[PDB]
Amino acid sequence: RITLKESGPPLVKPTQTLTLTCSFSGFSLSDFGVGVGWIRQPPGKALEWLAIIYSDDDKRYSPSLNTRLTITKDTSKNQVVLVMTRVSPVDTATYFCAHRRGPTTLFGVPIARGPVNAMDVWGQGITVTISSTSTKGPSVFPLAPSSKSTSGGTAALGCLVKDYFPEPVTVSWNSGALTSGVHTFPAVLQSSGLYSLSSVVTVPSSSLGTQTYICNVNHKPSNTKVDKKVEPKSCDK
Amino acid sequence: EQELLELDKWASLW
Amino acid sequence: ALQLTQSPSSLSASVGDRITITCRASQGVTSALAWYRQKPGSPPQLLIYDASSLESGVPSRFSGSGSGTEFTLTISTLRPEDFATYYCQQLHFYPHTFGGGTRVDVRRTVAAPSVFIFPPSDEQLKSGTASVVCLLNNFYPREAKVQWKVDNALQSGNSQESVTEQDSKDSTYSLSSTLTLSKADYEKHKVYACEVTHQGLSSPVTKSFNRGEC
Repeated sequence: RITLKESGPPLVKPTQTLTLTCSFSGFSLSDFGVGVGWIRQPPGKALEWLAIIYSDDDKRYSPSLNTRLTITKDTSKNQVVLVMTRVSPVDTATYFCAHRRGPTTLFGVPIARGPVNAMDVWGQGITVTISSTSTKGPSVFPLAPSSKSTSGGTAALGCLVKDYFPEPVTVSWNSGALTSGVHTFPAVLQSSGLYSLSSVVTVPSSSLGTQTYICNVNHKPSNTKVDKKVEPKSCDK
Repeated sequence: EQELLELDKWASLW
Repeated sequence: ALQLTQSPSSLSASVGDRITITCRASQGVTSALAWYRQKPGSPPQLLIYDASSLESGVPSRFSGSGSGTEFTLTISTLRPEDFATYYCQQLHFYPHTFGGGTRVDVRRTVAAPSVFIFPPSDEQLKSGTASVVCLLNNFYPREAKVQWKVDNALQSGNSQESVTEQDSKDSTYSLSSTLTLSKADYEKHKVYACEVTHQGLSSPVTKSFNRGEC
């Protein structure tokens, strides 16, 4: 019966202030000892505790971020706000708000610590990216099949989708006709601030001479679509 | 026991 | 702050298996330890609270134990939906802290990766940059080490790796390593190689090309 949902901007520029709101239903910040906390999860990393605020307005912050974090609440609106100042790309992550139960009470009397040791209900989470990069479509380059990308009667080939922002980008092969053996890697953020990913597929080397291979790349944020044909270099003909 | 960590809000509750 | 060491970091198992994950605290946190399960794209889900209490609605296959500094989460019979990442969290001291996580993937027989290398395209070289890609295809387990060498000079700080999610059909992983150089530096060298280390490989394997030999 408890539901929590985070809302906020998906993109913020470095040095600006980030304001996240948690709206919930199913409980009241008026409940004795109840708490609402925030946890972030940076791309491919572990969970990181940020702060927590309780029904009595008591509150705590991760010590390494206490100068940049501020947490507040409005018990009549069923909301909790987390403010993070002077953000930087290190702050890019998925932010989750969560409910912490108060102790067991008998007719209002606190009788057991037990229930409070965990964050029992989490929100869906909100992804926030901190970057000053401008919107930009990718450039697609071929990863041509060769003797160095062949294994037995099989050959590997692909596309390199480089320098785009922001996420995401979708890739298909031969208009969706080719799916088996395809591997589209999760994008990586380069030191330039632009994303990049590659998509590869293994196919019979005996087909490299007749079958056409085209990767279809689509980057909606910039309205950029590219069809890139990938073929053996002149060396292998 | 090291550091001087602050106790959770309910650490002293039975 | 209070450090939590979760081990192992990665674990292979099969449906029906019995697994145990441990979490060690740098100092006593009494029973204030919680366990969560996190599936790809989803938020953490509570399993055990207060070290051993089973959260309401959680399957009985999950159990927890410990008190003080050593804790363990146990799944008596592994179910398909249990292949995910698990975390412990201590709520005895501020700041609350989580463990580093323990991923649990589907076990299969060892499979060395097929290593392929791709020199940059002339198309890219014209734009002023050169990306060299090394591909490790369909391997298992997930742990792999890749090193770049340009004319025997180890490359550090100028490459990035990306790994796929375990394949739903053959339970393998694929990894790509991309080395980026400017056109200028790329043309100043001949031999480009990526050395790969993996459990399935008797010894480090090298894949390379010589742009100076045509």
